[PDB]
Amino acid sequence: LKQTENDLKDIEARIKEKAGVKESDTGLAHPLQVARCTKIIKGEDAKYVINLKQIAKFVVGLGERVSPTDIEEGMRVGVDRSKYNIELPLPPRIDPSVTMMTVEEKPDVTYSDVGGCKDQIEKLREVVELPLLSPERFATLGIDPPKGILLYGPPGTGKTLCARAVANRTDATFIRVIGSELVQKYVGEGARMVRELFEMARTKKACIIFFDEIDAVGGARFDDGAGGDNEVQRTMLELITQLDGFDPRGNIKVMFATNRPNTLDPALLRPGRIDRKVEFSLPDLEGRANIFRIHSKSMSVERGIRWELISRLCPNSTGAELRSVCTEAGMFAIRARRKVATEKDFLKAVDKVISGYKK
Amino acid sequence: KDELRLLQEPGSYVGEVIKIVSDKKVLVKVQPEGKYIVDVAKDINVKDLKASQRVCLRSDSYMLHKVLENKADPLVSLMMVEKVPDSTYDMVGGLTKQIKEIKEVIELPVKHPELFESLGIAQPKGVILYGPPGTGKTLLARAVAHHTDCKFIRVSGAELVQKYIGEGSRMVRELFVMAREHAPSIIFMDEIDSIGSTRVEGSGGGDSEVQRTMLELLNQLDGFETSKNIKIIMATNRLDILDPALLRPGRIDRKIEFPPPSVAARAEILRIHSRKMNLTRGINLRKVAEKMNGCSGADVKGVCTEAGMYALRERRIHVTQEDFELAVGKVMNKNQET
Amino acid sequence: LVRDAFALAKEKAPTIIFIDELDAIGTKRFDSEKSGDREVQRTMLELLNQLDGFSSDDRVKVLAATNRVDVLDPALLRSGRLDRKIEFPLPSEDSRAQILQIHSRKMTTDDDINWQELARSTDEFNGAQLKAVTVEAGMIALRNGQSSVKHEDFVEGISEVQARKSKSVSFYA
Amino acid sequence: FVSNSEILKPFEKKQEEEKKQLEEIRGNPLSIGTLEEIIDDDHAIVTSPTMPDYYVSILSFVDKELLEPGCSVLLHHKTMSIVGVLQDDADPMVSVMKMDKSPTESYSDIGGLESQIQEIKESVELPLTHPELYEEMGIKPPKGVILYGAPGTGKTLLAKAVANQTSATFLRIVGSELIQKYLGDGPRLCRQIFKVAGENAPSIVFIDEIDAIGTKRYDSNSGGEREIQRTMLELLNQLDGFDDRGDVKVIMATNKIETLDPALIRPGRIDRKILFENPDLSTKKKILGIHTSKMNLSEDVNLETLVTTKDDLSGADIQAMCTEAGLLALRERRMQVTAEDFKQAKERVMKNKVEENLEGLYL
Amino acid sequence: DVGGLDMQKQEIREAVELPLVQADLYEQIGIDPPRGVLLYGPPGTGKTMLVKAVANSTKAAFIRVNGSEFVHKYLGEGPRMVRDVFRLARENAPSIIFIDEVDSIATKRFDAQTGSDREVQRILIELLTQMDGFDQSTNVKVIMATNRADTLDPALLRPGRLDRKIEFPSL
Amino acid sequence: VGKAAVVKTSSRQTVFLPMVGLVDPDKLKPNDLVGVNKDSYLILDTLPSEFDSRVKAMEVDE
Repeated sequence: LKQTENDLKDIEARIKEKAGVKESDTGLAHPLQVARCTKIIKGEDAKYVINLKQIAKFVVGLGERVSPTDIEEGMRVGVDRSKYNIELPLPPRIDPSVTMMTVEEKPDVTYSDVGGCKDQIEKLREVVELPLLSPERFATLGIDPPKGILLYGPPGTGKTLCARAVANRTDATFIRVIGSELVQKYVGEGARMVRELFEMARTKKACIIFFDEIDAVGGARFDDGAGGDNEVQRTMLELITQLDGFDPRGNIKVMFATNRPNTLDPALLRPGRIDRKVEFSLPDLEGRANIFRIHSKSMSVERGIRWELISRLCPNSTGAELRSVCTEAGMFAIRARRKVATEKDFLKAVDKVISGYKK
Repeated sequence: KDELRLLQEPGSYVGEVIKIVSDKKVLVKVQPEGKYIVDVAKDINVKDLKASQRVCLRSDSYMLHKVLENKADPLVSLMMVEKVPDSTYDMVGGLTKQIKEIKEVIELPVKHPELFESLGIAQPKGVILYGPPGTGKTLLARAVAHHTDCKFIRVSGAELVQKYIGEGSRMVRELFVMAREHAPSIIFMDEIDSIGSTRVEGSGGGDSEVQRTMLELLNQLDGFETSKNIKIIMATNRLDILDPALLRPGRIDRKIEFPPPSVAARAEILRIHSRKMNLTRGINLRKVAEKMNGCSGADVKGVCTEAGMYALRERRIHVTQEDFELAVGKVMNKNQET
Repeated sequence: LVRDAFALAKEKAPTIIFIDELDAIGTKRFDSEKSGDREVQRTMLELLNQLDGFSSDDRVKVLAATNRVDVLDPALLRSGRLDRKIEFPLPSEDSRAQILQIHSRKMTTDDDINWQELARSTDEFNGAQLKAVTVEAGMIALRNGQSSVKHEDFVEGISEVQARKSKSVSFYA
Repeated sequence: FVSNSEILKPFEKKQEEEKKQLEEIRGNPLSIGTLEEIIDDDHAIVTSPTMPDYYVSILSFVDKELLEPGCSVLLHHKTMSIVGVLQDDADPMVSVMKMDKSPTESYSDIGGLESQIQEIKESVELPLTHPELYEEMGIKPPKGVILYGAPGTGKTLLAKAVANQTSATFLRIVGSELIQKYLGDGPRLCRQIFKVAGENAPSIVFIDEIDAIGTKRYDSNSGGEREIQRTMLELLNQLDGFDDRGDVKVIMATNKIETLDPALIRPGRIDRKILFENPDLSTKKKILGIHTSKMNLSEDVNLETLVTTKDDLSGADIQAMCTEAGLLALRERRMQVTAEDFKQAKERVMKNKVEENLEGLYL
Repeated sequence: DVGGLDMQKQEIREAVELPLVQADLYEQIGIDPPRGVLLYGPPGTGKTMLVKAVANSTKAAFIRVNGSEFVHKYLGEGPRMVRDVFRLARENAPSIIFIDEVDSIATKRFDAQTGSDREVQRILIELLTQMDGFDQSTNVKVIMATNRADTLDPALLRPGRLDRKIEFPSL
Repeated sequence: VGKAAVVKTSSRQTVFLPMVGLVDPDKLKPNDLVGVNKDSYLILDTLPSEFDSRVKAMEVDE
């Protein structure tokens, strides 16, 4: 097998390199990330001659032609940054972005770090849980749920597991899209990724489209709003033309996550699209107690401890600061050389968070 | 015959060897382009190419051409390494403690590194200059490299700090890579000098940014490079904008303070100029030192310049004692103001 | 776009041109930065040529709307250009009663609602913010257990019923 | 030479009529590029550092499973076809990457820090050497470590001492180089850190001297940057996504954590906070014993004499005192430092060589 | 062309004409020629028209480098351009560099400005390097005219390099 | 100067060429499509309006 594939360059690759390179490079020129043509004269109809490079840009006039399969020669055909006329039917949509997309239908997450967040659930009960369960109730109310729902709170807390808890009661599909990964070297990845989200939301009713880290995208940015390239500038079009105009409000819903509302486009913050603003508070004495008892099932502890007094000494804390109390509880047991964490280990773990941080 | 050969050459650039391939190729990094695999020349050994090896590549066929000597030569703005410049301890000297502290802090560890190694102790790689304004230690830095037969390296923070992204880093890493092979040398940094010779009194906004990308790469010489015989000459009268933690070893080791220009110290300073200057007979150089108080090195060269002005009005190549009494009277009122 | 908006003015018999957020290209402040990005400056330069194209033609109009006005341009102040300052402040108490009346007609209600009585609970709302109030007012019907939205559902929804300082401090704490 | 001649040499002798000639079919004019998309049609996308994006074909060398998008592969000059695959180290992964094997510093050379040695061991060395302590408790050991103090003492010695006992390569990453002030370079350099240390987990990640990414301020000016907001927020996903038994750790050093993003912090991921402590009496004694071993001491020099009057200088500053004592010995031309040199050295080191003076009157 | 300059007319020749022509006389004395001269007083009186008229007598290149010049938002080119001017001035001996309103350069940083202007302290690095950094030799005439200064001590003052301090008579 | 036109293509290359009778001074204007050469960048003839760079996300309602 080793010596068999060595001589294929002189036999099989001679035809492969001719049809895969010489034909593509003919005249200074199947996933297509690039296309180029130099001085091609073809009699308006299948003219093409489009240079994807920012240098020496071309246009196509003289009528309109639709050829989604093969425009002119096949081979190298592309759109990339600037969309010119009749080149729309064949966009270069290929990209290994599958690692970015995370789709979970009917998540099983109920309460882990979100114990005590039922106050925020009631905020999402009317405008999210209600339409995804009985959308026909809004017919007699006369109004309909708003398009989007805005999330607010501490950075990196409450925007992950709290969104999946609502989808459990409604048996919806939770799709998390990271906004920082929407920005790549390919111009238009943010707008193209949003296009496929509404396409999958029309097939299956009652789906949740979630956008993680919208500050990296927003409605505008430097390279798009202030720049010449179009990525986020074309992303806002998919949140307006598709969601508002074509898509009904009951079946398709949109939710974002951001640290500050001012980091977004004021055009999106206006009513008609983004209305509900959900602020993430911190769990109370009852909420912080239900989180510690769940983590105590996977961690060896003493059967005679009390999780109510553990959450009582600790003030209001985020979802991470509460998990730190259980993880640090095993560190103090190492000094005492014990297999389980006694009540005194949790008391020292709370003082480590109070004194070590003081926030 | 050499005309047709040289004039028809398309030209060749310089690149660094990354890795060697058993297929008789090599990967050479290109600055305007990037890493590109080329073919090893028939007269060049593929195994002799090491990492970061300086070689010459032809721009026509984009392959390997020749092999140069290994050294660090990035973009040079006031970074050029010189050898034994023109300076002497006689012109910038005149103080006993000033020169004596240099011998212990500089001359001993640089020339004889085995002195501190035999006792199992580290040797100072840095010094902080002190004293009132008007020292003259700037030209003294060139005397340190001239008499010790070392290489003089002047670091000017103005040329190494630019608005472009990465200039506060790359320009500092140029000194870091250069100091590896050129380690037997002497480095002198600017923009921090408060001592009064060349004094910018630091920078509030200039040292508030590049301070993070500079001091961290200087300490890596002992921690990472582990290179000796590297002398860092720094001068400041106060520590304010810089790192307060610079007092740790590896950066600030010894501190040489400029003694006050007393009568005994300035007596030999007047003997310095009198060798080059033309003087008459009956002149007391010790009495002139007693006529002033706290005369700096800048005022000594100033009063000698004033003394030469009265000699031009007399059309005499020698400066008479009467001209000194008129020159001392002017420098005292000039130094009193401000 | 200055010529593009004028290109559609040729064939179409009338025309009205609008500009959203004029302060972007209309306010130079103390900076010349219009020279830095020439799309902003040359946009204002093409307006002076297009506004002087048809002097007597009433079928070519150019308008602009923004938040505030900082930099004044007497060259732009004249007949045939933007001159008279028309301020659009926050609507008054009775001004929002007619806006909420139209929003109630677009939805399905009991038609027992008096728009004059609900205008007393509104403080500093524009035409767009009143649309969000009607959405939050219908959510009160779910808390009151009603199929439709009656007049009593608005009174509880128009006051605050969102965020603010809520119930944390009430009566005497 | 003797064994390989009778074993490995005859193996290639029978294949000399094939393996020798068939390897020359590739040629000497070959290039390098980066993969993009791989399919089963023997065609892919390759990009050289000059950005000549092309759609080429794939010669038969290894299966498509061994071709990873984003890794350097062996290409051709003219046709730009894929003739094989190469190592991914040619990728500009991290701007500053230095792998230091066998660090010199250890726990015995850092002085009286043993109070902090057993504490730092639990968060780094303990899960590497004995993960069963955290496994029997069903908890994950903290990956991150926060450092304080000054460089050369608490920000240096503590970093190189833990890598010695763990038998792991010291990997230093400059914190100020993590921000290129460009969109897309922030998350790229962060993901490549865990990639080089994530195969066999040979080394441990170390980061020191952060004056930049630690503080984003509110704006791209006044010391902060806009790319820091996206870099720190995305780096959190790499901390949760990275999972191991503790063979690889992340140790970062910063002066103040108040400017850090509470998202990237995420308590319970970082349980380790090292505060700078003043050296005790046993700290200076351990530093002297190293240098005084090779330096002959007189009869009037003892262990309790040098530690009698001290400001509790750190382990590095005590080393500077021994060097000054030897400097005075060179003035008298002798290799044995006497007791008269230490009296003049302690006055120069703590006053002349280090300016403190201990300003009083409640200050 | 202006009367009442007789006091300066003797001070101008020795600090300008002598070091660029007759400097060999200073070699007989044993001192290096003066590398410049300090001026005090507002511009317009024996400063603008006077100094520009002296360059015609000495046949030297008159270059205007002021305190409000080379002012731009790119960090580092300000001192870099200073490096290029004095480097060329070392090859050509007949050159004169006049500085008007040096107090703009002599100003130091009393506050941290963050963004905007950080360049206050950078322009002194290359100016002092070509003067206080090197030895005493005159390949060019650097004339620093001080407009208004009180507490500013850039070290440009004192007879370290420049020789005469000329103050415009107020009477 | 008067009989010659100054054109700047999308390639960041400005070419100075004398005007030809095939093109008219009113037909050559900025923000317009003027067909030129790919190699020599020489003005040939103007093109009709097709792609004007309409600046999308722009509401057009008659």
